[PDB]
Amino acid sequence: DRTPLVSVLLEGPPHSGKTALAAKIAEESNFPFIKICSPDKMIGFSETAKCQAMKKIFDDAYKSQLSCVVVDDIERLLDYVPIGPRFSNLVLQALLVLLKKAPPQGR
Amino acid sequence: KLLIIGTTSRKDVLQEMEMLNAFSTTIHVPNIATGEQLLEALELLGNFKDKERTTIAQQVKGKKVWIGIKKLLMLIEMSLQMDPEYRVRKFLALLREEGASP
Ligand SMILES: Nc1ncnc2c1ncn2[C@@H]1O[C@H](COP(=O)(O)OP(=O)(O)OP(=O)(O)O)[C@@H](O)[C@H]1O
Repeated sequence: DRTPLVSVLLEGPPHSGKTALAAKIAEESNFPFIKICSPDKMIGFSETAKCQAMKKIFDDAYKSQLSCVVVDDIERLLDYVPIGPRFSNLVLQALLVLLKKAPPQGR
Repeated sequence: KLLIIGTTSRKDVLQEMEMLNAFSTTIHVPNIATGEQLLEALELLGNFKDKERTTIAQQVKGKKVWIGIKKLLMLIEMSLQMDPEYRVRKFLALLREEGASP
């Protein structure tokens, strides 16, 4: 009850099957609310559209009582590339903020 | 079911961008690298006849080559515009000048 918000990161080399395991864990939770925010549903979106979609999903999660959410392929969610490097600062700031926000009491 | 084929000409750049991981395999397309292959190509195209082919053979059969087919067609076309008795020499000069740099 003292820690309403919890986070965890799955790490590994490529072609290891991280997404499958994450999905399986989420399925076994049996929580009322489950959602997956994959980058392949937002092909061609600019930065603002991505921010808004993520915000909407997280609000919907906030509405319910207890929830679990999955975020996969972070390095693709914010456009990373070794040359440069280059990426979207806006999305990084959005994620850094959202990871430290607690939902309304009792949830 | 879907199949995707992709073409390129600079593998290393794609390697740096971390793109070769996406593809499932790779295939290599080579150039012409021997006198026999060049002579066979000429014969198939049939631009140069027997005596000219023999002359070209004696000139080139004892060396190595580095050229692409699409460039070979253009070289032949450029050569053909000269007079009937100068074509072979100009063709050989162009082939020499192109440079190999394997
Ligand atoms: N023991 C296992 N653990 C996880 N996935 C497994 C296992 N055995 C078979 N699979 C299957 O392997 C696939 C897992 O590949 P997946 O795309 O999830 O990996 P990935 O690390 O996300 O790949 P990429 O790094 O390219 O995004 C799925 O089809 C999954 O069902």
